[PDB]
Amino acid sequence: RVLKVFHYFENSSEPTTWASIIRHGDATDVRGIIQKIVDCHKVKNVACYGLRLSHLQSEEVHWLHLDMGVSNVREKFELAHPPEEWKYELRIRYLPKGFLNQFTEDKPTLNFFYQQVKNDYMLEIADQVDQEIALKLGCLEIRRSYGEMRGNALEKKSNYEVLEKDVGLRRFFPKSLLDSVKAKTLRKLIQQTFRQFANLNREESILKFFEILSPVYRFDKECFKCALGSSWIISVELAIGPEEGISYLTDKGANPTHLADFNQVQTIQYSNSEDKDRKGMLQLKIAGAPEPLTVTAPSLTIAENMADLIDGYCRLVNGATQSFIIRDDYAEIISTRDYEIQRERIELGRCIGEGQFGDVHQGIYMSPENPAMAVAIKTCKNCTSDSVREKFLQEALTMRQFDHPHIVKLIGVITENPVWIIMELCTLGELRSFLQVRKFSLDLASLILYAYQLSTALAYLESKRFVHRDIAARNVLVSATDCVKLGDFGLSRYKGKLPIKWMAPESINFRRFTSASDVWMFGVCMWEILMHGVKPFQGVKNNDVIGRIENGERLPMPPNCPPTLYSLMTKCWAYDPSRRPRFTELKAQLSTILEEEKLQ
Amino acid sequence: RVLKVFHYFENSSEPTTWASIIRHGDATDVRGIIQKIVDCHKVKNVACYGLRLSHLQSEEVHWLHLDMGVSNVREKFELAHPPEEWKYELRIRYLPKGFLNQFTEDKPTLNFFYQQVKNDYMLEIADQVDQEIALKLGCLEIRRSYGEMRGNALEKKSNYEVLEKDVGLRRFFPKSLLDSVKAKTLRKLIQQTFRQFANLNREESILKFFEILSPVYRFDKECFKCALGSSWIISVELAIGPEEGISYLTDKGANPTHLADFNQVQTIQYSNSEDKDRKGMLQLKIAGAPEPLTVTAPSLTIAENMADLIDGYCRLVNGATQSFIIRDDYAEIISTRDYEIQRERIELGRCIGEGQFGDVHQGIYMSPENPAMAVAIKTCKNCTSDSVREKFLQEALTMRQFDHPHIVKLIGVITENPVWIIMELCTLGELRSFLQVRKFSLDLASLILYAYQLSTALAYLESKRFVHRDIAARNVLVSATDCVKLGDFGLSRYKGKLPIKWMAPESINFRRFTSASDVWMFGVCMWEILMHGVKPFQGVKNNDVIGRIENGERLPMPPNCPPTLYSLMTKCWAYDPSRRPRFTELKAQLSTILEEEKLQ
Repeated sequence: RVLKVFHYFENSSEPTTWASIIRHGDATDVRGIIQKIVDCHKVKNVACYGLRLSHLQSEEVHWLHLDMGVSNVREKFELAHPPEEWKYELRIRYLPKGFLNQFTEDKPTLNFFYQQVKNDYMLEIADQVDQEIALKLGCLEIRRSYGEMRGNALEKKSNYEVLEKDVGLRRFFPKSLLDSVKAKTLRKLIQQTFRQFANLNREESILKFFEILSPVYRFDKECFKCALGSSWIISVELAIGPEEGISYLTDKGANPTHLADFNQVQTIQYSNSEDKDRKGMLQLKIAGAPEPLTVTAPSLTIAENMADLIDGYCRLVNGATQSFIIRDDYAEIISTRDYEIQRERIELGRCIGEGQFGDVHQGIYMSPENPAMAVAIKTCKNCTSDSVREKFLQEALTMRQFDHPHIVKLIGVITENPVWIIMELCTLGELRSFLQVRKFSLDLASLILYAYQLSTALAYLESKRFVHRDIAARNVLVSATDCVKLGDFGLSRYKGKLPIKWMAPESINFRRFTSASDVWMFGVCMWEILMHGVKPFQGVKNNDVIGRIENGERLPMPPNCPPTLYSLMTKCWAYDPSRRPRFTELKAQLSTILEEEKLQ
Repeated sequence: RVLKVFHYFENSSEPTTWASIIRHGDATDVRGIIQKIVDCHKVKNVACYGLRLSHLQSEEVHWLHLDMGVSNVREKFELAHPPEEWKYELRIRYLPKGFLNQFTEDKPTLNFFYQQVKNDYMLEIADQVDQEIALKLGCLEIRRSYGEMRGNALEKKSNYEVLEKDVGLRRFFPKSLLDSVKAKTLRKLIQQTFRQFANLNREESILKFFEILSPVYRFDKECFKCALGSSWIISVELAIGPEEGISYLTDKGANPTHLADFNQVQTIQYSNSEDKDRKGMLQLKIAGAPEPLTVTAPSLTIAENMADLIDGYCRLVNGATQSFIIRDDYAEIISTRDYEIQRERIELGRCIGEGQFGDVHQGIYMSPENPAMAVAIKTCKNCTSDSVREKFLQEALTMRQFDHPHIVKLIGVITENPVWIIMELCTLGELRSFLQVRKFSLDLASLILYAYQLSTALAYLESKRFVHRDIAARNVLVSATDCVKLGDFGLSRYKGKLPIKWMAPESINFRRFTSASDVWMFGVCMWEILMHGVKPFQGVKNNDVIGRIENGERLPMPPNCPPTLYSLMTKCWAYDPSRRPRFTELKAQLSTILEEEKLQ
């Protein structure tokens, strides 16, 4: 049985992309796997790093016990949700007393905990923190990453051009700050802050990083809510760490009133709550008392997590090896999820048209699972107005939640100015001019398949209920001679002109837009595609269009059109907009039509 | 157990890319699987199509018996070679008497056998055939593909522009012809030949296609060699088909002297030869004789194939269902190989430099396994000289036979003028200017890894023994900040100047080129990369270079160089070219060096 886990050993992959695959037997346990993981890099620690499981799209996690079976976990939890909704995480949870000291004598673990909790910082508090503290941490971090760099290194206009045009600091500084300061102001901030820590080293700036995290966050511990009392039971926030032993707060900045110490601990055991409330009990034994301390947490999950907490501090600061929780195996290093998008992995190509929001370009992206994917990049001329920004976001988030082949697929975004788009390229481009140039060359079966694929697509829209209102051949976009993907999906309000010849009477008259007008504009779409690209009513006004529809006048058949094909088109020409049939009907009909076409 | 087979039912995929996956149980047999395959498209035939297995990189095939287990085959043959060296092939082998008639009443099978043996034609005989016959078949084929197209359709300069700039006819006409005729001459050939069959249909031009294959190839049968005689044994070429029954030739164009007919057949059985010769025996029974006809083939393989031959004609033209070879299963439609490269799937991008053979461009390719891969495209200014053409081929075929990640990988070629290249893109480009611009920004660990990857690469060269002679930083080429792939691999002879400062003394003096100079130029490569791109001996002649080496003068260390790093560089600076150590030594050393670097 093989396994994938993200680790926090350094490589050239991204600072949050330190991954490996470990192959282990059923007998292998979380404690056993960590042995391999650490022996990959010669760490001085035997019973320190724990293992955390985690849901990708949620803040729920599960620290896990040692002797458990890997496959037993993978069962017990993947049976709940897919592996795209589970994630192992190798991590510290434990720290000896002067951990700065005990693992300043352990440099790999020094950098390990460093990168780890620095990450957690950038996750939770970077966008919150003071400007000044951010600059402190950031220039100490320059000193970290650049171990042999000069102290006058960043004194140059050239270097500034580097750091802005090449590096960029979404890795390092927060969105909150960087979208709050002038370019030149930010420069001189970084200057003055780079002056002072000009010549430290790793270990030095590392312990300074911890000193600066101290006032703003007590990473020595975690913070859990609970309510204690055998008999009258009393909410507290039992935040436990090596810095105190066992204590609790009655105010924010209080020194928590002390109870006991890890060295005083003797035993652990937990079970479900006394009742059907979704909670669990956790009895303990502390050194030399007749006296059980019993915490109760909002979940048996957290009951087990605090069981692991205490047992692992026992492993940590005592020589304890067995679990205090009274309830040839050998691993060798070998759909719907969160997407992270940076800027560095991008080609800045040539102009590929002139669009609605603005000009558009193509380029590349790189990633570990699949890389070097050249794409279209939908963009805008001006990003000054937040309304256009929001619609520019809205098309993206709209097309996000779909899951389909012949839907055109965004991959994600870079949400700083100039915000860009990752549209997997509509290669041959505008189906209109495409088929205009390819008039005397193409095959009606392929036209039937164009209609078929678009049928299945807009059918899936109705199955998940979105309305486009502006479907057009110029909005149809192409991948190949055997693939045309639905494109655009944008909102624009509110005057003239409008694609009247495409539109339905209800819309043309009083802005009514439903599945009826949807089927009608799909009808004109199928039509014009099947026309070899001939538009409706050449040289005619958009004014008489409504008059001639309400006169019942309809578009003539194409030359050499198939019977069933135009039959379905006329089914879609029900003057009663309500009566025009459904997209599932379009699917089944056009399906059987192409069946008989292939039958010839 | 699932399964993949290429079928010959039509789709929008390429004419030779008609593939499907079938999922079947162990109980499923080749005869049983074909039921699903045909019921996908409503064919009128129950016991007609056979199954052929085939090696990709060889002309060996294996027609297979009905009641055999699919997985039994997949075992019995994949245990011999990988699935990249095996291939199922659903095919006709059988034809009733006036098969043109019996399957002109079966239009799906009409087009099936049509496309099948037309393919085989384009495989074997298209490059051989007469000009005129080729044009005949090709314009009948225009009529085939274009079923509703006009008869005056290709009368236009415009259409000619279409067929040359968009379609192209490697699908349809041979290399031999198309690289034998002027563009305009070929045009008018196609014109005059398109005039005459201007208005047939499928079925008509189909049977004409068969009429034109008749004089040039007897597709009614296959042709096997054997030697017959119970007692004195006599080489013949027993080519059997429904057109004759059983016969044989004594000359090329002879009417083969007849022996027996399929209706006369009674039984089959085969076994190995009488002796250790790699052959097999095949006894038969024919209607109303005391008399065994015993063929002997060069292989038991072909013994079984002719057993299947006869038993399948029995199934064909008789109502026989059981095998005459006397020796809930249900399938549902769901490294190192031959590469086919066309032109249509290509982007024609912008200029991306100015190279040795000629200018160079980037672009895209599309394929079923992986598509839309944007790449570099190495090209040439002039393809007039066949020597430059051969070297342009030689670099390609050179880099073909490797198998490695950090070797730069061609994907293949289009071997008509202008012949092009598919280099998976060296993205960030020239490592020289790259690192020149990124001087004050980069990390020595990444430089160590540059050296490491190049070490492993040229080490693999030595493991498979190729010599480059011209390794340079300008020849080093980049993918990323964590990937640099070996590039170029070209031959150019034979005056000045030369990269003398890179080269070794033996070469500079008398054109000696071995692993010694290899290690030296790798040394200068590592050096200059580690220099932050500083070249050797600025403003110095290439003349005094040899004098100063033979004076023992060496390059100074870099500023802030690591000890072990320059130590290994000086190991490579052994003035005795023989004594400069090996690339496996470079691997192990630089490995442990980066180990200790990550250790810090």
